[PDB]
Amino acid sequence: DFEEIPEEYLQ
Amino acid sequence: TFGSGEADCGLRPLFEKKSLEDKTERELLESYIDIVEGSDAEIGMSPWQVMLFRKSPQELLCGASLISDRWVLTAAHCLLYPPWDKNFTENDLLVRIGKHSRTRYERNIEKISMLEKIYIHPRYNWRENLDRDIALMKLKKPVAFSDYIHPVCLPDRETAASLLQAGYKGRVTGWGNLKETWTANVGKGQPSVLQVVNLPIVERPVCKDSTRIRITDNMFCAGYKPDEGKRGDACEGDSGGPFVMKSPFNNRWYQMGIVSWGEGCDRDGKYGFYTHVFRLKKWIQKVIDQFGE
Ligand SMILES: *[C@](=O)([C]([C][C][C][N]C([N])=[N])[N]C(=O)[C]1[C][C][C]N1C(=O)[C]([C]C1=[C][C]=[C][C]=[C]1)[N][C])C1=NC2=C([C]=C(C([O])=O)[C]=[C]2)S1
Ligand SMILES: *[C@@H]1O[C@H](CO)[C@@H](O)[C@H](O)[C@H]1NC(C)=O
Ligand code: NA
Ligand code: NA
Repeated sequence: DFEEIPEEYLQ
Repeated sequence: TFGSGEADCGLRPLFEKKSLEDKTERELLESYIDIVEGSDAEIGMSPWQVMLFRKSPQELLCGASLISDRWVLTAAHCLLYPPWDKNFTENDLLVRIGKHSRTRYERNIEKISMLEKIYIHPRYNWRENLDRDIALMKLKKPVAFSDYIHPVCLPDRETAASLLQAGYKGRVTGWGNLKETWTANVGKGQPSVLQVVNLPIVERPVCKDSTRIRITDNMFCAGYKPDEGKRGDACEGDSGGPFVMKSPFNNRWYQMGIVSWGEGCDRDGKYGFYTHVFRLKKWIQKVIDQFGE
């Protein structure tokens, strides 16, 4: 239910 | 003493800085001189509000607060709680600042920061009653402040002495459950946007009286008594979030508590328990003074 956040924050 | 942004702490760009009063702050100040059942937060109402976010899987972990451009305060149990096999490392989390919507990625509004290091009070008691439920998270790099991002002040002795009184109201904010949730239901679960609720501090004797759990001076409870009619309480998901009070002395917002624990949510006779920030402030000072502001 959470909009995915930019992948740059997951790296 | 807490990091860059302390001097201008507790003053909101969208409110104090514009001489604008939010919708319910007078209720707090009135109590000094005189989230379940809460409401949607106003934009920029709690610019220090921080959402602890799990990197993978992507999920809301807890609430938190910004105390400087590089330091975030939260509950120790939000990062470390062995009973539920919880023990995060700075690498598993992210902090989302300047958020209003719970689920939306608010581009150009929110700021997602990575953690450099997390610190949990060395004497935090997760075994019994979450005593000393306080933790700090230093961001990898300072965040720029904005209308939606601004640090809250940490209480000094005088402010704490003056405001930490039975009946004096504080404000709790979070994206936690809108009500006690135990099973699948089509009712209200989590909010669409940040929720806010103002609650009165309760006399220590009543707090201890309301629970079988051992209460310590490192915590205080807040909420309305059954005979007071009004309702409201923090709930699962609000943990780590701030319990703030607006100072009548300098009109700055001070964080006196951190959403810690409770039994159920908004139950008559029960009260939400919060970490006593002032009493544990010296730990914050020691940590920040040691690991740079
Ligand atoms: C927090 O959101 C909640 C906040 C609840 C506040 N409630 C009210 N009425 N104001 N905190 C908790 O759920 C804490 C964490 C440990 C257990 N707990 C409780 O409140 C217990 C009571 C208690 C107190 C002290 C010691 C043991 C038990 N309720 C019966 C949250 N923090 C976490 C949540 C979930 C998870 C997880 O991983 O699922 C971890 C932390 S919700
Ligand atoms: C959490 O796990 C880390 C390993 O990265 C560790 O060294 C530690 O002692 C932890 N906290 C607990 C479960 O007491
Ligand atoms: Na007790
Ligand atoms: Na109650």
